[PDB]
Amino acid sequence: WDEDWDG
Amino acid sequence: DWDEDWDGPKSSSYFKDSE
Amino acid sequence: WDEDWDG
Amino acid sequence: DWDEDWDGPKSSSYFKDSE
Amino acid sequence: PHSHPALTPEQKKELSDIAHRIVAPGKGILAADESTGSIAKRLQSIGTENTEENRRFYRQLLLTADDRVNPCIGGVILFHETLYQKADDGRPFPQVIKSKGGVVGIKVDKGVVPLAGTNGETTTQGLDGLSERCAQYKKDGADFAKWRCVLKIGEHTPSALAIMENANVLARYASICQQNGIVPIVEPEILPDGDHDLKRCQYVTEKVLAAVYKALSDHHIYLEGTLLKPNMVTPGHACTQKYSHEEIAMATVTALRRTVPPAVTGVTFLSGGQSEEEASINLNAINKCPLLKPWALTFSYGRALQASALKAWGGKKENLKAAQEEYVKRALANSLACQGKYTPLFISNHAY
Amino acid sequence: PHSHPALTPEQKKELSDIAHRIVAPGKGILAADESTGSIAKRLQSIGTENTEENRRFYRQLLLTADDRVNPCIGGVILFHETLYQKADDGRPFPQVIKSKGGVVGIKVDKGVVPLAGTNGETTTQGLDGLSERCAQYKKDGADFAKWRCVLKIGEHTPSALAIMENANVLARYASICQQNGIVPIVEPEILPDGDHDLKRCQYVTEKVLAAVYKALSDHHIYLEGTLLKPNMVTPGHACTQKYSHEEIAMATVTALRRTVPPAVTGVTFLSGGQSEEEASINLNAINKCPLLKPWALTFSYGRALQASALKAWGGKKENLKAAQEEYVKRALANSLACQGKYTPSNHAY
Amino acid sequence: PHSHPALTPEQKKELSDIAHRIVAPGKGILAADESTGSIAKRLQSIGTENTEENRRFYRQLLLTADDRVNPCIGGVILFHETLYQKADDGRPFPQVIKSKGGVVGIKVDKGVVPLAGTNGETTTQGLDGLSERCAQYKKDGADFAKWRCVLKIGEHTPSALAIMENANVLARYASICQQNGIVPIVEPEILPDGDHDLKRCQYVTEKVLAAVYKALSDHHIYLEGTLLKPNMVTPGHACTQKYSHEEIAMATVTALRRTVPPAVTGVTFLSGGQSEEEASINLNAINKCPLLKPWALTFSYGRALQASALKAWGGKKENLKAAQEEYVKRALANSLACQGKYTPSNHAY
Amino acid sequence: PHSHPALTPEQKKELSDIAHRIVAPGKGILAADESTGSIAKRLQSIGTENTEENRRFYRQLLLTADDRVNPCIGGVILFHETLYQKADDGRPFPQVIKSKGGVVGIKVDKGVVPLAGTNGETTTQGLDGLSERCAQYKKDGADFAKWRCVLKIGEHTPSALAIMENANVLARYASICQQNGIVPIVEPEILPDGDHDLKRCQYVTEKVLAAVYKALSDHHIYLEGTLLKPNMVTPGHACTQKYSHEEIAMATVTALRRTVPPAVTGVTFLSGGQSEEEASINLNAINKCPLLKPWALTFSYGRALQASALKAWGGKKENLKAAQEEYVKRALANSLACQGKYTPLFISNHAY
Repeated sequence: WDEDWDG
Repeated sequence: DWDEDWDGPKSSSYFKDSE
Repeated sequence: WDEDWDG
Repeated sequence: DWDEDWDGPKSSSYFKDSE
Repeated sequence: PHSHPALTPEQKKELSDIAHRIVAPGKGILAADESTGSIAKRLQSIGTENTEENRRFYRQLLLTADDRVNPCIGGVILFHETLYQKADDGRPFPQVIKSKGGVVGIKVDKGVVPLAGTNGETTTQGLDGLSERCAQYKKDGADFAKWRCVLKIGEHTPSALAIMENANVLARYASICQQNGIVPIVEPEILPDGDHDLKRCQYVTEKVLAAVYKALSDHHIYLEGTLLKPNMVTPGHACTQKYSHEEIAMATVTALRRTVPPAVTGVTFLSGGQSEEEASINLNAINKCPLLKPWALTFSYGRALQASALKAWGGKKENLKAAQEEYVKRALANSLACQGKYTPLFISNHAY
Repeated sequence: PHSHPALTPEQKKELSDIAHRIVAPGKGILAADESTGSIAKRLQSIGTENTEENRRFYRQLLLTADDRVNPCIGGVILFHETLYQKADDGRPFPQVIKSKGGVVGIKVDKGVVPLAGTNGETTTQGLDGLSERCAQYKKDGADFAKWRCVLKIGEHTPSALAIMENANVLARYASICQQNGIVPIVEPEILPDGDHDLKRCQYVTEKVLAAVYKALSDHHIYLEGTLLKPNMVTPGHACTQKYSHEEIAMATVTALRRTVPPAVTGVTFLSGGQSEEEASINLNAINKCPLLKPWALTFSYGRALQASALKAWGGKKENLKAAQEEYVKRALANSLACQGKYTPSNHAY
Repeated sequence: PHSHPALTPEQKKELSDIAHRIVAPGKGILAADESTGSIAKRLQSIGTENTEENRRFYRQLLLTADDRVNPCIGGVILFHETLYQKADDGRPFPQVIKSKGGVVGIKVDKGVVPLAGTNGETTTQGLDGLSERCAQYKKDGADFAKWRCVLKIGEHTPSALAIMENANVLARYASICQQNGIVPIVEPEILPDGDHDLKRCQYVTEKVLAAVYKALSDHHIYLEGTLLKPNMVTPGHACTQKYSHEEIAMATVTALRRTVPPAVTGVTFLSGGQSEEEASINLNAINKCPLLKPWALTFSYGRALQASALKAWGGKKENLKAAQEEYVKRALANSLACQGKYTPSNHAY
Repeated sequence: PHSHPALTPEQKKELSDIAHRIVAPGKGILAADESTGSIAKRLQSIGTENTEENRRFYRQLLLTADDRVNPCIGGVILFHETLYQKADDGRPFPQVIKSKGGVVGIKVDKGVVPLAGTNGETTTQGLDGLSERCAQYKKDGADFAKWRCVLKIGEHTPSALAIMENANVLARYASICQQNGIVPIVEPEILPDGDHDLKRCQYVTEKVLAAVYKALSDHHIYLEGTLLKPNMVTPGHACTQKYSHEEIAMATVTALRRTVPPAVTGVTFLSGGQSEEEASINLNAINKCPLLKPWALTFSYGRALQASALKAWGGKKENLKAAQEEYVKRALANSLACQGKYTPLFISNHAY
């Protein structure tokens, strides 16, 4: 999981 | 003059006892 | 007592 | 390797008992 | 990390001795500290005129009930006016209370004030010149005080601000009391208003009491010379989930065990909108709870000691004895209840 | 995590506009708010009887100084009695202040009280009925207030208790003011008493101001509608190390930059134990400091505006003009200094 | 009330000088610090195998873009693996960054962990042996670090616990960095997830940042040797109210002015869920806001610098120059935007 | 004001049951959790080689002492290495401990680290991956943990930062333990180092423990599934004022009564540089203190259980029984002492 890349 | 002890919301048992 | 006036 | 329980400051009774 | 002791050994002894007298085994507090306007409303309900004389007579009636009350009553809290009133024989009311083995208390707060930026939350005022007020009350025969803080359970309440601020003001008030030889009753009243369940009240009680005891530690309060005055842990009065007395007892005792240091001399419960009889049964179940309770668990009851006495009087001098008898009955029930020795489905249509 | 806004946009505009007027470029505050007891000492020191008339005349002398003070004086703070006094011509003192372009302030605190279990530390009282007092003072012409907290540098002081408690009471006072359209001046005064050096004062100032702003945040204070009244960062009075004005300026500005949010409208300095001249020179060096200063840095001076004026008066009506000249000179000096331009189961539970 | 200085004047100068280089006018940060798992997802989205070689080549593509990026990029933040990788020419990636005038950063946190008794809130771990890790990273070319805390806006969140605990851990991390000559970037990320409006995000940001700076003061953090990495103040992603860029700018700048001391060297914004263009337009509006802004307001952008470059690459070595052009375009846009110039007895005891 | 419960009723029961087993009447803890380097020094002092075998044999000697220790020992805390060692019969050491009715403990912290900007003060590290470590230790037979925080009494110490930070890290560690079915022993160790008197230690203990309990409340710690491991309240070891055992007992019990909620299952005292016998006498005086003590007051002793056993062994296999006998004697003395039933001036020239 990535917050910057995944919306 | 609001007094919580005397005027505040009461339990169901308060209502049963004073019915 | 006044701190400003009595240093 | 410092161990407070074994190496730390002791009471006067520690000294009395181990004399 | 540095002690500058707030109190001498002699000041501590005096405060601890007072606190222990108030909550001695079998004893609790008569809260007779209603304001003029409040007591006028009590008089209205029984068709009695709001005169200074009717207020004085009503307080006399309670304070001069027969000697059966003496082992039941460790403390009587008065409103300012009553502290300076006299019985028919000319005895000051503090002297009447003392002669029956009671400690005299005084309500010292100056009421709730709104906290801006909160959802209808309050703090309490009354610190200004509180030291000189305490020293005067002490000379005039009072040995304990009351300060009421109010917290409400709601969607965003009690907020971090309301908890922190009410805990801080309780600690300031307690500190001032103790400098003047007055035992402070610390009263963080969590209202039973709303539809929250027993679990939510227990959680809120535990958070409030933790913040209260941290504040009293920060302000160097001597716990042995204090009492705690909370509500019992109950569902909100609009909650429809029914609980046994033993469940209320377990949730109350658990919350206090998790937050209240054993040094606290005693816990003097509010009645929290309970009936006269219900407040006795709940206090009894608390004292029978099979968990270790290192403090006195007793009553500080107003309406729950007075409701039947007020009605039985009805403003009639002829009814003095019948009215005193109603108060004595409740004092006796509550005295047994604070020792775990008291042995004496419903849907109200008004809730619809 | 939930907003229940203390203030409307209208209330915010009203408070912000007042705060900006007080500290507008070239302007500062005359602190003429000495208690009847303090002002009795002032009059005794000049061999003058402490009558209400002499207090009234002395305040008239300061308030009715000529129009040269008008660009210098953004605000005048009064004690209760003075708010209700009148000039010889019959004008209420608030009206005298306002007609010269000054905003009227009121001291609202009820003095310091001892904190039990501390080494002589205090908090401040005055919250009781403060809302109703503010509403009345607003109607009677006051637009800003002062509440003074006192902290001391010593071996165990300021303690965790004294800092927490004084910051909390300042936030309570500020909250009540802002509900009544009154700009709160937040005054955490750290006393210059003792032998501590400049670095120690800077450290204590940083810690005290971080606690102040945290408390103001906790109590939902609108910073744009506030002012700050601190001491400058200085050595203690009994310190033997000598410091330049530029060092005092650098320690002061650094401490403020590290703690005071840019939303705060202005900083109005106390002068502690400084002479009239020293107070002006230090204020000037602060304003010349080569660091970004995002707030007005000005004065709220009592003795530093008044000392030569009080002496030159000497209780003599004949000395009125000579006494006013001394005050005008200090107002002009300080106005330049605030611009940097001054040269002298139970488990289910 | 007692100073035991954490830092010498020399350590302060070293940290302050590094912090100033990163956020120098026209410059911001390329966040190229995605974990191996995140970057696997990036490569998957463009139909490219997640090999160390493809990760290395992708990072080389960003790091070796032409000299037009040099005035744009003050800092480049790396994940552990990338700090020890090399360009095709044999140069270590830190050397590639430094030769283009960039400061090298290292992500040092060990991810979020659940806070028990909360509604899905987290804190962040990574303090264990952090001192020794910082000392080694310094030797290996890193001069700044990142530690990411995550907060969420919801019905009961961020809770008093989540705020207190995340602010404390940020202060612990910052303290350890500063002992090792590493500039800590303090990142309290408030997620844009949910249907909350602009005002709610502004309120939460104000409360979180006041807790952050209080914690930094309690732990003796030197603010001049720090940067702040927040989200802009925006509505939640599921909010139906539309807002102009000027409203986002005003809410953002207002929240920072109320909480962030002027001593803080610079604010390097996250772009949350914003497109490349939206991130640049919002940054530009922030820098055009007609309020005093006493810190650099710049970018620390990952996806907002990289999204078009990743797509244009597509795992094809043939697309190297086309992919670098997309990254150069975003670096140029953001460099202008951070300048406001972008146009798209038991009693004895 | 909102509950998202950290623990189910079943998780609470398990933690409370474990905590109650460890400190059951007559029981305390053997602290045998010295690091490799520490235990190497113990071996050096008795002229024994630092080998893995000598370390294993020494730990075996303690763990396999005769059945007289069974009613004395509720818990044994191990260092990481020892948890994975075996007795001569091939039994894992956790199994040896369990078969004798002991709960197995594990030291989980990763040591003290300096707090910058303080006068030589520390916090403790060890939170990273602590959850996965706990889950593994639980599978490997441990049911309780130890985390040691250190505070020092000095001119400006313990500072506000050190108190707040060590309380917070203890609460983080306790939270992680409880999610994995591990009872956390909360250890805020206030060092007896220095020339401070009894009053100063009492004051500091009261402030530290208040901050500890506030932090545990903030982090939603279940107190019934915890233990507290403090030093006794004593003067500093360089203080020349002499105190009776009853004075140490009164200051210790008073400090705990003022700060430790009754819900805390038990207090397992450190020996704080006391002699083997002195530690027993002080524990006994604590249990005889005529104040109400709502928690178990027991021992978590290392050197105070082991010192004579280590010397009587002297690295010689032949001395196994004499060495075990020395440990049994101290276990028996401390078992009586934690029930108030134990019945057994001096100037050291080394202090000059």
